[PDB]
Amino acid sequence: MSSNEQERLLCYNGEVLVFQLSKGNFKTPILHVRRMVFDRGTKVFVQKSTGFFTIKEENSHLKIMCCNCVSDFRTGINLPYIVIEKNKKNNVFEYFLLILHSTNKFEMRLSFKLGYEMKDGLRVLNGPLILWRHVKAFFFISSQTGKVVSVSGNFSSIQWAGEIENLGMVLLGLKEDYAIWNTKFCVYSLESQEVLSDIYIIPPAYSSVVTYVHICATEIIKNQLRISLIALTRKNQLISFQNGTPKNVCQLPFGDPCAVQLMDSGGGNLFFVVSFISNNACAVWKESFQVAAKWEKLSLVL
Amino acid sequence: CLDLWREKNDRLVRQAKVAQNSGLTLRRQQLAQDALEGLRGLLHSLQGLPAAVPVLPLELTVTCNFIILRASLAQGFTEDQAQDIQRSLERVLETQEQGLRELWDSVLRASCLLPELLSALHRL
Amino acid sequence: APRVRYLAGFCCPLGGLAAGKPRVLCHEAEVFLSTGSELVYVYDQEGGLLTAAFRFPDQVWHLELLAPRRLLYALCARRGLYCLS
Repeated sequence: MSSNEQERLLCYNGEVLVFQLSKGNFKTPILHVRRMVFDRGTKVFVQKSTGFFTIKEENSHLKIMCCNCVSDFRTGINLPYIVIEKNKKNNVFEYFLLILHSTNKFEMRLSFKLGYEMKDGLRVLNGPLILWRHVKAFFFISSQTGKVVSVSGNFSSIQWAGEIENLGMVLLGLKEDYAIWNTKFCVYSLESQEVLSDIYIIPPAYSSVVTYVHICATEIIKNQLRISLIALTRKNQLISFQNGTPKNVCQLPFGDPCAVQLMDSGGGNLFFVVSFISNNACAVWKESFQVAAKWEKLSLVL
Repeated sequence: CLDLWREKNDRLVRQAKVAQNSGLTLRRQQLAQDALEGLRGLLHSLQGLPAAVPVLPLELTVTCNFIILRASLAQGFTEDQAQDIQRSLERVLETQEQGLRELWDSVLRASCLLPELLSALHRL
Repeated sequence: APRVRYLAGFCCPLGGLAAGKPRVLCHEAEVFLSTGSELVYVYDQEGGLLTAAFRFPDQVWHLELLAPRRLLYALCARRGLYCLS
């Protein structure tokens, strides 16, 4: 959760991480880390390390926006991050980005010093880059830059983002009828560069319903490219695509899905783990789109 | 895409007819209960799209084949078939709720506007 | 207890890493690594932390070591061979 006296979970290299705002009082709250490891004998999580990070500027309203594991652009090493909103109630919001190292020590990367309040369209990207959204004004700020760039192209949604081979950084999305080649969906090479593809993304019919996207593979035949992307929809469907060709549809039990991830788990036993807003989840097979598990109440999935 | 759906439909019909002519007690049911789930999947693939005037002549056809094959294997009817019919009619109306009677009335007025899919409506 | 230990995690593109080019060499305790990118890492086993990272231009394709000379031979793509102490 995102508040004072609230916490958030994460996962990193077979050991779970927990981040908590805890009021100092003797002083600003202190960001506390507890990394826990599964014991396997006692069937419980034992603490193996912890780490405190001190905050200055005795103002209230500390709020944990987002946490995951991304990378360092300098080293190309996967390390976990936290976003921390510092709200002094003066219509000013810092939004610190912090990175944790293997010494359980923190490192500021972005002070980020905004005036207005940040909302829904938050994403974090490989080189420690933040990508945020208000009224259809998409912005992003990178480490290595320190500067708030605006997205030149006028997008509605940014369904997927991340790095691709030979291109470096990418956003899917749209701008503003059963033909594969039409696609309605502009890729965009970040830093206000060329669209780079509008040839073999999902058809325009599907284009109205999809609410989340997750790419599984990207090959490069010529100046164009070929992506296999999973989507998921308002009508509770999981769809695969290959060169714009819809294959392997599944019909989810529950409603209004939010995200999809991939679990390898052995030789060919590949599962797509789907979460929803109803605090429940499914696991569908790969290689035969067929529901396999239907867990419920599910505060979090990892 | 429409060509792909059409070709899957035709492929499945042809598999069904092959089992109908050839096949023994086990192999018939094998090919048939393959084709039936294929037509389920294709219904779901077509039901994932909003309204689609150009699709309806394929959707009504697919649900007709699905009903016919379902009923012929079961050797009888059910109420799930009436729900399928109700769903396809709701779709035809969404292009342009209460009960099957008023549904049919409004659907047939909407077809007597002469969008030409009467070769599927009359089969329904 | 655990038959496997993850002591580091590196940046990778979609799908995964391209095979062949990444290299891994255990000297005595430390481990030298490349992922077919512009970096070479040293990891001091007994310490999950890295010792040092080396930026090569023009992504590395192959590594070799000499323990008596304490030398690391590295091959870049369109550039040549580097020999670091």
